[PDB]
Order: sequence, then structure tokens, then C-alpha cells
Amino acid sequence: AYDRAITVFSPDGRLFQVEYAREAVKKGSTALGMKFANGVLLISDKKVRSRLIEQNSIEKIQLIDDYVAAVTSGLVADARVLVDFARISAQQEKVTYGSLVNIENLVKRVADQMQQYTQYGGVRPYGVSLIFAGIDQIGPRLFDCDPAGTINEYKATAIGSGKDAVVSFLEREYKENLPEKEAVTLGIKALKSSLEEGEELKAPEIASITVGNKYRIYDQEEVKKFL
Amino acid sequence: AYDRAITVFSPDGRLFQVEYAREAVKKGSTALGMKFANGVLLISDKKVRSRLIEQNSIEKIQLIDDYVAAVTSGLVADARVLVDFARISAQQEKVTYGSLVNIENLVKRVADQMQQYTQYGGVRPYGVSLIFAGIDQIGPRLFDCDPAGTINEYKATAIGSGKDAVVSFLEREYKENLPEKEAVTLGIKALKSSLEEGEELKAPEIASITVGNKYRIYDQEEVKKFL
Amino acid sequence: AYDRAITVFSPDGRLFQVEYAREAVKKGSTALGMKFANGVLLISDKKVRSRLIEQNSIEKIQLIDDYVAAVTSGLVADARVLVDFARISAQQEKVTYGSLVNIENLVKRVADQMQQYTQYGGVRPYGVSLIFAGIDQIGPRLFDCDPAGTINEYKATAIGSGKDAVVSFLEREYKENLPEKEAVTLGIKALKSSLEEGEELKAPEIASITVGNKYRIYDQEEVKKFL
Amino acid sequence: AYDRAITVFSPDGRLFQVEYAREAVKKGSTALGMKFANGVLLISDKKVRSRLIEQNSIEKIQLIDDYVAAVTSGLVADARVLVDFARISAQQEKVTYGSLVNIENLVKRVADQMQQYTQYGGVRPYGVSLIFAGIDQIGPRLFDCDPAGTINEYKATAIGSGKDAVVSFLEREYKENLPEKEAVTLGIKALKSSLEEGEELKAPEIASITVGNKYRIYDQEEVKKFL
Amino acid sequence: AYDRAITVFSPDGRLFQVEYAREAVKKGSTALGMKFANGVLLISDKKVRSRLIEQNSIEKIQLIDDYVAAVTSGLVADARVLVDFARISAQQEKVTYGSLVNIENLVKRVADQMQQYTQYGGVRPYGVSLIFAGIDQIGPRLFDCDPAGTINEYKATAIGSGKDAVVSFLEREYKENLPEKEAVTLGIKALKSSLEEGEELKAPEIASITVGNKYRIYDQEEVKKFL
Amino acid sequence: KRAALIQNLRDSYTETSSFAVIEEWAAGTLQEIEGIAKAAAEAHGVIRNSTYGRAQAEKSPEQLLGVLQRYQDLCHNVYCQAETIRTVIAIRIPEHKEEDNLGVAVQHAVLKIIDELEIKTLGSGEKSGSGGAPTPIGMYALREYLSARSTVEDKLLGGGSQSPSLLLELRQIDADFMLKVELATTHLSTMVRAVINAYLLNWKKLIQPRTHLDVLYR
Amino acid sequence: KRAALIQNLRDSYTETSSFAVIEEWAAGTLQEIEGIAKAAAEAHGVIRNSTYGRAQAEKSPEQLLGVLQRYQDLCHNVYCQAETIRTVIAIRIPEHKEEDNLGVAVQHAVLKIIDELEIKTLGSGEKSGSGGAPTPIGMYALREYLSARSTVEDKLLGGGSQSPSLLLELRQIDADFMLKVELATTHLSTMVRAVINAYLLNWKKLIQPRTHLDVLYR
Amino acid sequence: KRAALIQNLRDSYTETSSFAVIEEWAAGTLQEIEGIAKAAAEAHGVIRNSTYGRAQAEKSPEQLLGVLQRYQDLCHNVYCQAETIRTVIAIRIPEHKEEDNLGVAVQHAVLKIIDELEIKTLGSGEKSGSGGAPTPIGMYALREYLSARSTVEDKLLGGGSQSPSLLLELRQIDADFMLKVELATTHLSTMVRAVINAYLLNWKKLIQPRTHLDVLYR
Amino acid sequence: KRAALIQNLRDSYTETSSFAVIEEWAAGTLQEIEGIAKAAAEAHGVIRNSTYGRAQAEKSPEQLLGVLQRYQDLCHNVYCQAETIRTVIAIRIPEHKEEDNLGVAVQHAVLKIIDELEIKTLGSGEKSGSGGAPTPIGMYALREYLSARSTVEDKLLGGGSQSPSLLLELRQIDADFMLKVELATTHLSTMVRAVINAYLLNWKKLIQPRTHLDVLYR
Repeated sequence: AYDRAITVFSPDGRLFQVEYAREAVKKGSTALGMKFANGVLLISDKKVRSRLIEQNSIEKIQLIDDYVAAVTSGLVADARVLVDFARISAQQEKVTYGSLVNIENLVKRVADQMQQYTQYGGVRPYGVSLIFAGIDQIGPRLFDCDPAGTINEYKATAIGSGKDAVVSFLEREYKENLPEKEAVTLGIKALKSSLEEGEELKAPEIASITVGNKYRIYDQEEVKKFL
Repeated sequence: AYDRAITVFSPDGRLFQVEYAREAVKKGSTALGMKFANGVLLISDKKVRSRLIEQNSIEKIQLIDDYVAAVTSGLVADARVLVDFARISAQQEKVTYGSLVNIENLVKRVADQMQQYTQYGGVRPYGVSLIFAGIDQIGPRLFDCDPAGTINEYKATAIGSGKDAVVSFLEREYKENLPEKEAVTLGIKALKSSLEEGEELKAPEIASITVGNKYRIYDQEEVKKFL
Repeated sequence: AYDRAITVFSPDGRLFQVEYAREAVKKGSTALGMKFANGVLLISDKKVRSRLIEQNSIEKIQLIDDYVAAVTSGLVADARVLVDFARISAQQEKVTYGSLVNIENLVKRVADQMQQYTQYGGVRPYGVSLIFAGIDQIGPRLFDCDPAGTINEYKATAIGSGKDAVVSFLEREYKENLPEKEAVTLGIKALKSSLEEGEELKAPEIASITVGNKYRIYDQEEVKKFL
Repeated sequence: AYDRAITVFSPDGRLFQVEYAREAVKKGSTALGMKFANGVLLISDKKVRSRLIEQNSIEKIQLIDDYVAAVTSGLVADARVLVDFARISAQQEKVTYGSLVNIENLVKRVADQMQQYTQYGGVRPYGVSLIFAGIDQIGPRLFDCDPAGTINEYKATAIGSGKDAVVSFLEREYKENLPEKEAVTLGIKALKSSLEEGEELKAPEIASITVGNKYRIYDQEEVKKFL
Repeated sequence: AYDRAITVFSPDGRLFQVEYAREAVKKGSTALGMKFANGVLLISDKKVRSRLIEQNSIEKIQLIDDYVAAVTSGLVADARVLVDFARISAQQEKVTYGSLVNIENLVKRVADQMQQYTQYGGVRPYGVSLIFAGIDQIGPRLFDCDPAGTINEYKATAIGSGKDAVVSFLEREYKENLPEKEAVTLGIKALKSSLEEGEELKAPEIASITVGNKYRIYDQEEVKKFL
Repeated sequence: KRAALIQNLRDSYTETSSFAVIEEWAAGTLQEIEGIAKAAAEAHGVIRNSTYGRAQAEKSPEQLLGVLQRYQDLCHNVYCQAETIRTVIAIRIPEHKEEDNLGVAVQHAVLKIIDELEIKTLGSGEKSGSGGAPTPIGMYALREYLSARSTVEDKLLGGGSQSPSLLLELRQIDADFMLKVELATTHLSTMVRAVINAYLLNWKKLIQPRTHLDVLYR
Repeated sequence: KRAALIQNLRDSYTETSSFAVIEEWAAGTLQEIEGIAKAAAEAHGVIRNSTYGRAQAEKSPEQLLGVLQRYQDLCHNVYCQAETIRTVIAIRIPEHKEEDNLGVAVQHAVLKIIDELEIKTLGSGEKSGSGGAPTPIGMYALREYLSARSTVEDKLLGGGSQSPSLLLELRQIDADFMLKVELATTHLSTMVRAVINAYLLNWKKLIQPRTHLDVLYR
Repeated sequence: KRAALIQNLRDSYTETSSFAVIEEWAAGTLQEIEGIAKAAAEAHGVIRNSTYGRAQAEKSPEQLLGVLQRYQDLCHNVYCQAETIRTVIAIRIPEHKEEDNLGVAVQHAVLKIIDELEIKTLGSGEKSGSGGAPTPIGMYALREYLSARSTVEDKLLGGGSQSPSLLLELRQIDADFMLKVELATTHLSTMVRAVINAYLLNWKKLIQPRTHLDVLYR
Repeated sequence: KRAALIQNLRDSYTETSSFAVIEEWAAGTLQEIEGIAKAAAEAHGVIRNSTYGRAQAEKSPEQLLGVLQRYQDLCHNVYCQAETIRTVIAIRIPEHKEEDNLGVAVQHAVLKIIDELEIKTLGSGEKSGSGGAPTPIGMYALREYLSARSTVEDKLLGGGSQSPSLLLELRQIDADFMLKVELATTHLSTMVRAVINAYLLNWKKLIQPRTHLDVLYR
């Protein structure tokens, strides 16, 4: 078979090793983002693993700068290395031009790195998907990115195990330009949609940013009022 | 078998990995270009995937400069990387000589990069075809380019899944030197020809350029009047 | 078996990957060249593929400089890269010495590049043959060159699918020092000889150069008068 | 088996890929050289392939400088690259010391290059043998050199298909210090010895050099008088 | 099995490729060295192959400098490349310190090179053994060296096909501090010991050096008086 | 002329020849099989209820002979039709090469399933291999039956045989041969459906197992 | 229309057809098998206690015939049901390719275990292969029995036979054939459970052995 | 002289020898096969309609003997002709090497399909292997028939035999041997067409399985 | 002395021993085979024309015995000669190594084709394997014939047997055994030619399967 090496096309024109890299993404917990009235938000599930782990330790929403955030899903080591790359790439743009004008280009620079590892032998792809959300001179922006290096801009999207349940649910309920407080509810509903059989939804992370402002991370007291 | 490595000829003299790379191109949506009276145009199908994806996000016609455009079909990550390479390559020609005199040479520089990845071990070919259309000191120009690095200049051509239905249809109806408004109709007919059994054709992209002018992208309101 | 890698001799002392590279050359359309009275000429078949392809686009005789031309046969992408290399290599000789004194050395430089890719692992041979024809301080010159890097100087030769029919036919009819107009006829007869069963010979390309002059490409009106 | 890679010893301490490289040498036409009274000569068979090939094109005796010549047998592309390397290596010795004092060292430099390609992976050996003949401050010199990088100095030796017939024949007839005209006859007899059953010997090449003089290439009129 | 790659230990901790390299050494003709009263000598068999090979051509005892000599056995190409390396290495020591104080260190430098090629993939070991004999500030020295990079200092030793017959015979007869003329006899007896069934021993090479003096190579007239 | 010979071969057994077979298999053949299956199950019911005496060894039951012949008739048409499909493929196996055999593999894959149908499911050969005969009953079912019964009949007639079990065996030969037909029809149906699906999904490459793309060379 | 033909095939043998079979196997079938196992073991007890005389060669023991026919009846339903499962899979084996066969392998894997059930465990073929018949007793158990007994009965009746061991063999044929049913039922049970598990864990890919993700191309 | 010996061999069995065979197969042989198929099917019709009595065991049916001998005659010519093709290839199998065997493979491929024709389809060997005999009926068809019938004839003549099924078997032997010929002819036709195609597509390399390009060396 | 033992072996079976055999095969043997082929075909013609009665079961046909003995005599010489060739190769199989076996492979390749001739084509073994016997008739052809005939003779003599088909079988045994000889001779000729070519193209390496080049070491 043709699935043993990143540089080998199958006869139908498939890079199987990329597609398998994508299966790594499904093992992550669900996260979603959606655009609303003059703003964008991210929500991410926290599968608590133990009393003994610090909670404000590795949670999944990471600020890239003051106006841009990201959620990841997939191999955690690779997510880390990509977030840190995204952060350095944003600062390079700021040093060259004094401001990040289009976030699409930060994402494009990250996606380029990811694609590069699907064309040369002797490296494996990054087993990660990302969502990028933030404000720029175009407006609020929501993007995703996968192991292949593939970009899409969304109004709402999800990543992780419960992706399909959540994209399926927003496909039916999502409305443009809700207020912040309702978007967040709609998001929480979508997330609840994805669990099986009367299973608990413990406190997720939520972060939001609205035009003219900086990012704000909801603290878990504020987040509870939506459960 | 002899189809596991880009550097290995079959006994009949075939590079199977290149041919498989070409199968990746067939999975893209159809796009076409054609020359007309003092001009050239591109049309590309938009298979809408979801309400939730931003429409003015990744659509497939990309300006390379003000007088040159491209459509791609195949792996989207690789298309991106090649369009951006094409764009940089155009600017290098402009800085060396102050003007892009022959577009054939921009295409040749891109095609050369693509061929280079079909001769060295340790890299895989780009799974993309491109169409290049624009005006230069020779006149209007229409080219295509494939994973192997193979160039052809056309009067009309297509790329993507529905390539054959479309090339077949233009082989019978295409006339040189139509007016713009009719070329666009003929194009839409060609595209419709390629769908199976009373299936909808949603709004495609259309971009055109006529001698002496700059490129213009039809907005979807103007595009509708041809459906 | 011993045919999976360019760096591996068979037990009889054969590089099979090089021999297979040569099979790529046979899939190209036929082309021939011959020396005549104070001149040399090239002729090449044009298998027209479609109304929709531009004819003065990729045809196969390429000037290397004003006094030297080449036809190729085999993989078109590799032909292109080798013609462009040949062109650069001619200009280097001209900048070092102010004139291309012996064409044998331009060919030798190209053949060397070709041979170099039949000795190192991690690269595949160029799947192309070439014919080089032109005038220099020795006189009129006609050479060929293959994937292996092998050179021969000819009075007449061919390359492509119909090579054997044509080399067989010139082996019987060819005479040294014909006039231009008769050499061209003899050539066309040779080429016709190579088709099967009352099959059409559409307009080929013909280019000629005679001592003291520059190259001239016959335009298709002039070429017709020999059909 | 242990014959798939140049870097792999068999269990009896054999480099089979080198031995196979040597089989490439046997497919070349026969050539011989012998020392005589104050001189040395080379003779090489010309298997004429066609009326259409130029005769004074690739024949096999090549001057390295004015006092040193070489014949090759094996892959022609590799022969070429080695003769050109030998020529450049001779000029380097002349620029460093103003004269080629011992030819043994030119051969040693060439043989070293050839051996180098029998120790590293990722390269194949050169499929060529050479004979080097010339005059230097020691006297007349005759050497041979094989794919393995092995040197021997001879009074007479041969290379090519008919090596064994010829080395067998000289083993019985060869005398030291013949005059030029008789050495050339003896050589031709040796060569004839190697053909099977009343088969023609067409005009070979002969080149000779005698102490105090420069090399001279017999023209085919002079060569005929020995047939 | 574990014998296909130099970098692979067998489960018993064996590098089989090295051991096989050693089998290359056994195909060489026998050679021996022995210490005597204020001196050391080398003797090497000459298996004459043909009237037609020059005798004072490749014979096996090579001076490294005026006070140090070597015999080799194994692949002749690799012997050459190591002797030439030994020679350059000796001159480096002389340029750094003005004198070769301990020969052990010349040998160590050569053995290090040989070992280096038994630890990295992509190179094969040198298929050679050497004996080094000479005088230095310690006294007369006799060393051997193998494909593995293994050094031993000996009073007497041999290398080549007949090693065992000869090391066995000197194990019984050898005495320290003989006079030169008797050591040479003892040597010749040892060598004769190694042939089978009333087989001729043709003229070997002998070279000797005694404290305070330079090396001297016996000419074959002097050597005969010991047969 | 050689190209003309091949062309005459292929013109005479086209893809509509083999498609024709598959349409019949999805409609007519599967229904006739199921009908045989019910006839055989019904005849089994009759025999399960009968007590057998020497009376029964003097007459071959025309109900069972009926079922069995009907089944042999179906297997005959199915074998002849399988061979049409097999011909359509076998004459389009292209030039032998060590490459471009992606289609040739589809051909060898499907031909192999048709071999399984004919040789093993329909049990049509003289001597079956050391693979055994996995099918409950062959084509030559009628013959197997008459033969198995006529040995038991001889022993029971001739002082006959006084073995009480031998009398029951006569009955069991009738019962079992009807069961064997119910089973064999079920198994044949699966195999017929399997082939219908194998063919319809793969036919394109069964006819054209190579495409001649010459677009890289000039 | 070709897609319509495949669709009619698959609509008529859905995943509920095969799941239906598996529910029955977990509830009804395994219980009916165990019941047969206990009937057969009880009949073995009776025979271990009996002393046999010519009296016994004049009558076929209706207890043993009873057990044996009951077992044959189960094997019949299990074969017919196995074939439903096998049909459901066989008609969803997708286009032949040299790639994306991760699902196809699950299919071939589970079909192979159903082949093992039908051919080897239920011993349902005419001639078993050179794999032998590893099952203690086939479907055609009743026939094997009557046949083995009726030869011994002939020899004992006819001056009968005076062999003391031949009389004990008649008994041993009854004993062993009941043992063979205890053993075969135990072994069948394992295989039925093995298939229940094989199926329930793998069904998703048995139906959709490929997913058409087109998300990398545009 | 050694080259002369080989040359005499190859001069006497040229490519026109083997092409000759293939033209006959495409025209004459396939038609004669089909004719035998119809004769055998017609004779089957007659026998399906006959009621058989002891009358029939006193006479060997000259219609069936006719069909069977005609079929044996065809198989004889086809074997002898297959062997011509096989000879043409076998004497052009070149020097044994571990390289340049791309042509040699085409040879071994086609020779293998002619083996399959002769050994397996025509069933021409004394004892067939543990591959079984997959062909419905061999060359030695006439002999198999007379032998199978003459045992049934003895039993029915001699007090004959009173087995009602044994009488029907006599009939079934006639019926089945005609069926076996319909089936074998169908299967033989496929194989003959397969070979026609194998050969016409591959002949070039069957004669010259290597080309001596010396163009890289001097 | 060990080298002297080997040398005596090889001196006594040289390449001229085996070449001698091959010259005879290309001239004498192939012609004697063809002659047997025509004698056997002519005898077949006679028998196809004869009507057979009890008269024929009282006399063994001396024409057929003639053909069959003549054929057995040829097979005897071919076997003994094949074994000369085989000896010439087998005693030159060199020291066992895991290298330099390019020649040894040519030896194993040709020895294998001589095995095929002797064991399979001439059918010279006691019991043939599970490869079957693909040859139409063995060496021990005379014995097979007499044996097959003498059983039919007994039944026809003794009140003889009144089977009409048994009488025809006696005839068919004569017919078929002559056919079997026509076929076997054709097949033997191919194999004999195949070996002639195998040997002439490969003899150099059959004798010297290794060359001792010591030119790289000193």
C-alpha cells in the first residue's frame, strides 16, 4: 500500500499519511468559535482528568497577541510548538509594519509551515487543527487550519471529537449578528449537543473580543451562569 | 511495481508517481478560461459546502498582479503555496525589468519549480493544475500548467473534475473573438454541460480583462444575470 | 531485480533505469535533421491535438542562439529545462570568449549535465533526447544526445517514435551535399515513410541554416509546397 | 544477496557491484597498447555502425596532452567524463610544476577518483576501463585503469570485448623493443586474432609517440597498408 | 540476518561486515616482517601473472618515508589509497615537529581512518591489512593494521593468504636478534613453508633497515642468493 | 490482419453481452432460485411426515426428481451465463506488462469470483480439488441422488435386508437431498448477488483496464 | 440504470437484516443449542447403562434419531442465517482498488469467520477439503448415523455374526454419535459467540468500509 | 555447430506456424465447438423426454456416442495445435539470466495459459492433480461414458436388478454426459478466445523477448 | 586424494558426453518420435473403422502392442540420455555459498527442466505425485494397456457379459491408447526441443558456473 510515506501519492491521488495525521485531530476535546455582532468568540471543553492537575494549567485557548486567540486539538506537543510559532510570526509582522492588518496572513504563514511538512520526506505532519479568532482592519475573523495546511474562514466552526455534532447543530440554529450573551448561550447549547446520554458538561473556557476592544477571558464564575 | 518513488521510471518510461499526482487535480471543482475579442476570462465553480463558511473566503480565482490571474485545482494547500510563489515571481520580473513583457515566462518559472519536484527524491510533486490568464505585450494569453511541469497555451481550456465534459463542449461550440458578454454565456453553458441530471449550478466566479484595461471581478449580482 | 535504482549495475553491467529513461524518448513525435551543401536542417512532426491549442505555442524546434537550434523528444517538462540550460550555457561561452567556436562543446556541456543524473542516487535521469544543429568555425554540425549523456555527430539522424523507419530510410536514400530545396524534400519523404497505412502528414516544422547566414524558420505556407 | 549496494561486502570479502561495473567494460570494442623501441602505441577497433555517422566523430583514442593519450572501453558517457577529468588533471599538474614528470601520477589521480566512487553509498562506479600511453621523464609508459580504481603498468595490454584473445596472443608473440612499423603489425595481428571466423577487420585507429617527439595519429590511408 | 550493514551489531555483538572486509585481506599474496639485531625487515611474495606486466610496477613494499616502509594485502585500490594517506600523514607530522619520533603514532593515525569507516553508514570499510616497519627514536618497530582499525606491535608477523602457515612456522623457529643475513633466510624458509606441494617460490621482494641507516631494497640479483 | 482478429473477438462479446446477463440475474434468476428453494422445502415437509416401508423402495419419488432436475436446469443456465461474463473480461486482458496493472488486478479479482461461482458453488467439475466441495450439492445432483438411492434400494429388495436403520436411511436420502437443495439455493443466491455487485461497481475497468494518457511527452 | 440495481440489492438486505440474525443468535439459538446438548448427554447416559443384544439391531433407537434430527434442524437455520449476514456484507464490498482497503479488510476478515462457521463448523459441504473436517459431526449427521449403523445391523442379522466386539460396536455407534453431538454443540456455541462479537464490534465498517472525505481538494 | 542447431529448430517452427493455429481457432475451431454444443444440447432434449426401461440397457445410444466422439476429435486437434504454439515459444526462451527478463515473463505467462488449456480444460493427463479436474468432461470422455454406463448395464441385466432408481440412473448417465459436453464446450470456447487474445497482443515479445541495444557502450 | 576423485568424476562425464546426447536428440530422436506418432495415428484409423465383437476379446491386437512397445523403447533411451546430461551438470555444482550463484541458478534451472522431462513427461516414477500425471501416457504404457484390456476381456468371456457398452469399451481402450500415444509423442517432442534450446544457450555456464577473477586483490 501507499500509506507508509508522506511523499507518496496513492493511485487515486491521495496522501494517506496526511489523512491519518488528521485522525490525530479527532482525539482532542471539542472546541468551537463563532462570529457575532461586532465580535468573535471561542469556547472549548475541559475534560477534567483529576483533582491533582492544576486547572489554570494547560487549558486550550491561547492568546497569540492582544487581539488574536487560538484553540487547538490534536497532539498537545505539536499544538504547543505551533502556537509558539504563531506567536513569533505575529510579532515579526508587527516589527516589519507596526501592526497586524490582516489576520488571514498570520494564519497563512502558520498553514504554510504545516504544508511544508507534507511535501518533504524525513518529517511527519503536525497532528493538529487550529481555530484562529480575532479582530483586524477588516473586522472580526474566524479561521481554521488543519494538518494538511488547509485554510477556511468561517462564521462558526468546530474542531475535535465532537466536531460533527457541533457543526451539524450550528448548521440549523446559527444566526448572524447575535448579541454576545446569546452567542455564548447558542455555543454552549451546541457543545452540549455533542455529548452522549445525560452526560455532565463541566465548566468550559470562553474568550471573546468585540471591535475596538481587547480580548477577555471569562473566569469560571461568569462561565457557570450559562450552564 | 515501479510506482512507489518519484525518481523511478517504469520499463515503458513512465513516472507513475507524477501520474498519480495528476489524479489529485481531478478532485478539484471545475474551472475554465477562454480568449475572446481583445480579452480573456476565467470562470470557476463554487461548490457551496455550508452556510457557515464565509463566501468571499477561499474562492479560487487569484490575481497574480493587476493584469494576470490564475485558477487552481487540486490540493488546496499546494495551490496556495504555488499562487504565492507565482506572485513573488511576477514581482521579481518587474523589479528586474520594470514590466512583465511575456506572461509565458512567469508560467515557465512556475512550471519549472513544479518539474523540479518530479526529479529529486525526498520531495513529492505538487498536486495542482493551474490556469493563467492575462494581457501582456503579445496580447491576451491563456495557459495551463500541471503537476509534471507541462505547459500549453490555449484558446479555451478547463481544469478540475468536469474538465472533459467542458473541453468536449468547447471543442464543438467555441468561436474566436466573441464579445465579452457572449463569451461569458458560452462559458456558463460549458460549465452547466458538465453537471449530471438536472443538478443546480450555483453562482460561479467570473473575472475578465480586456486589452488596455485592468482585471475586473464580477460580483455575484452581475454573475446571476447569466444563470 | 537490478532495475529499481539508477546507481545499481546489473550483473551484465547494465543501468536499467537509464535504459528505461530512454523508453520515454520513444513516446515523442518524430524529428530529424540532416546536413546538406553548406548547411544543416531540422524537420519535426506536429501531431495536432485539437483546434483549441495555439499552434505557434509549444512546437519543438528551439533556437539556442542565432546560429544553433535544437529539437527534443521525450518528457516535455524535461525537454524545456534542458533547452533553457543549453541556452544559458551558450551565453556563458560567449561571455567567456566572445563567440561559440565549436558547438560540440555546447553539446558536451549539456550531455555532461545529463550524465551526472545517471550516477548519483536521489535523482532521476532526464527522459529526453535532443538534436543540435547549427554552423560554427568548423562548418555545419549535427549532433544528438540521449538520457545517458551519449553524444554522436551525424550526417543525418532522427529522434522519436518513428526514429527507426526514418534512419532506415535515410540509410538508403541520403546523399551528401544536396541543395537545400532537395534535402528538405528528402527529409519530408523520410518522415512520410514512418507513418502507417495512408495516414495524413500534417504541416511539420522546418528550420534551416546555411554557412554565412542566420537560422530561418519556414512558415507553414512555404512548408506546404513540399507536401 | 550482497550485490545490491556498492558499500556492502559479501561474506567472502567481495564488492559485487564493482565486479558488475567491470562487466560494463567488456561490452566496449577492443583496444590495445604496447611499448616498443623508444616509443609506445595504441590501437583501437572501429566497429562501423552506419554510413550516416561521421567517422572522425567519436573514435576512442583521445589525446590528454601532446605527450599522453588514452583509449577507453565501457559506458561512453562515463568514458567521456573521465577523459575530460584526466585532461584537466594534467593541466593542473602543469600549472603547479610546469611539466608532467611522471604520468603514473596522472593515472593515479584518475584512478583515485574512480575508487572514491566504490566506497560511498549514493554513487555508482564508473563503468569504464582506460589505457594511458605516453612519454615522460622516466621513458615510454603504458598503464591501465579499471572501474575499481586498480592500476597496472604493462608492456602490452588490451581492454574491451576481445581482451582475452589479445592478451593471450601477445603473451605468445610479444617482443620488447621492436621497431615502430613491426609493433604496429604485431598489434594488428593480435587484434585480428580476436575476431571469430573469417570476419572482416575494418580500419582501426592507431596513434604512436616515440621519445623526443609528439604524438601522431595515423590517418586511415597510412593505416590501410597494414591490413 | 545482521550482516548487511556496517552500523548493525549482531546479537552476540559482532560487526559482520567488518569480518567480511577481513576476508578480502586473505585473497592477497603473503607478506611478512620481522625484527632482528638493530633492524627490521619485510618480505613479500611476487605471484608473477604474465611476461607482459612490468615487474618494477606494482610490487607491494612501499616506502612511507626514508625510515618507514609498508606492505599491504587485500583490495589493491584501497591499499593504494591508504599507503598514499600514510605518506601524507607522515609528512604532516614532520612539518609540525620536524621529525617522526614514534611510528606508533603514524600507524595510529592510519588505523583511526580505517576505524572511522566501520562506524558510519554510507561508507564501506577498507578491505586491506598493512604491515609497517621502520626505525624511530624508540628503536626498530613492526606493526600491523587491519580493516577494523586494530593495531598490534610484533616481533614477527605476516599478512595475506599464507598468513597462518607463516605465523605458525615463526612461532616455532623465530629467534630475537639474529644477524640480517640469517633473518632473511629464516624469512624465506617461513614463506616457502606456506606453499603447497613442491611448488616454485619465485623472487620475492625484500627490504631492510638497520639502526642509524636508511631503508634499502634488495635488487632481485641479491635476493636470488637466498633461494 | 491481427488488429482485425482481436476486434472481431471483442465486437462479438461486448459489455452489453455481460450486462445483459447481470440484468437477468437481478430479476429472473434470483426469483427462479427462490422458487426452487420453496419447492424443495415443501418436499422436505412431506417426507418428514412419511413413515417409510419397502413400498417406498419400489418407486422413485417424482416430487424430488422434479425439484432436483429444476435445480440442475438453473445451474446450467447460470454456468453458461457466467461464462459469457468471463469471456467478456478474458478477451480484454491487455498486453502483459510489469506496470499499469491497476486495471488488470480488477479483472483478475472479478474473474476469480466467477471461478468461485462456477467451480465451487455450482460444483461443475468432474473431480473437485483438495479444496473439497464446499457447496452442499453440485450440478450433477440428480445423478448423485439416484446413485445413493439405488444402492439402498438394491439392499432392501434383491430376501431383502432386515436392517431397520437401512429403511430409515432410504428416507433420510430423500430428506437430506431436499435439504441440500434448500441450502445450495441459499448459498447460490448470496454468490449471485455478490457477483452482481462486483460487476456493477467494477465494469468500467473490466472493459478498459488502462487509459492511454500521452500528455507528458512530446 | 446501474446505481438503481445496486440500490435495490442493498435496500433488500440491510444492516437490520443482519442485526436481526445476531439478536436471535444471542437469545434463542444459543439456548436451543444448549438444550440439544443436554438431550444428547442424557441419551448418552441411557446407552452407557444398556447391555446390547441382537434385540437392539432390530430397532433404530427413536431417542437418538430424535436428538440428531433436532440438531440437523438447528444447523439448517444457522446456515440460512449465516448466509443472510454474508449477503449483507458481500453486496457492500466496494470498488476494487489498491488503496483505502482498511474497511475492505474488516469485511474479508468477518466473511472469513462466517465461512469457517458454515463450511467447517456446520460441515455443510459434499466433500470436505484436505483441511479435514475438524467438527465432530456434520449437518448430515442423521445420514452418517443410519449408514454406520445399518452396516453393523446387516452383519448382525442376514446365520448372523458371532463377533462379540461387533455387538459392542453397535452400542458404541449409538454412544459415540450422542457424544459427537454434545461435542459439536459445545464447539458450535463458541463459534456462534465468536461471530456475535466479531459482528457487533465491526458492523460500522462492514456497511461503510470507506468514508468519502473530500476536504483537502478544491 | 551449435548456432546452426538452434537455427534449424527455430526455422522449422516459426511465428507463422503459431499464427496459423490462431487463425484457425478464430474461424474454424470456435464454430466446430459451437456445433458440438448444439448437437449435445439437442441430444439432451431427446433424453429428457424418454422414459427408460430394460430395453435401453440393451443398446448404447448411437446419438450420444456420436456427439462424444466428435468432441474428443476436436479436443485432439486443439491439443496438437496448442502444442505447436507452445513449441514456437519454448524454443525461443533465451539464455537464463537474472535480468532483462521482461520478455521472458511474457513467455512464461502465455505458456502458462496454454498449460491451463491442455492440462486442465482439455483434461488430457492420466491422473489429474490435487487441483482436481475443473473441466466438466475430459478428452477421454467416450471412455468415461461407456465405463459408467456399462457398470449400470451389468446390474440391470446379469435376474437383473429391481432398483427403480438404478433404472433412472442409466438415463441420468446419458442426460448428464450430454450436459457435461454442453458445459465443457462453453468453457473451452472461453479458454480458446482467451488464448487468441493473449497471443495476438503479446506475440512480438513471444518471438523476440529481448532487444540487443548496444548504444551506450563503445 | 580429494581433488583427484572429483577430477575422475568430471573426466568421465564431460561436456562432449552431454553434447553428444543433444545432437542425437536434434537428429535421430525427434525423427523416431514422429515415426511412432504416425504409426500410432495409422493404427487409430484402423480401429475407428472396425466393428467389434466377442471375436476381438480373444486376441490382443499385435499392431497396437507394436506401437506401444516401440514408444516404451524410445522413452527408455531418452530417460537414460537425460540422465547423462543431468550427471554432467550435477557433478559440476560448485561449493555451496550465499554468493556468486549466478551460474548455479542456470544449473538449477536446467536440471529442473530435465526433471520435468523424466518425472513428468516420460512419467517414469512408481507413483506420481499430487501434481498428477499431466502426460497422456507413461513409460509403462504397455502394462497400463494390457491391464485395462484384460479386465474388460475377463468380463466379456468368463456366460460372458451382455453389456453392449462394455463391448464398445474394449474398442475404445484400443482407440484411446493409440490416441494417447499420438498426444504423448507430440508433447514429448516439444519438451525435447525445449531442452535442446535450454542446453545450447546455457552450456557455457552449466560447465563453468563461476569464473575466478582475482584481479582486484594483491
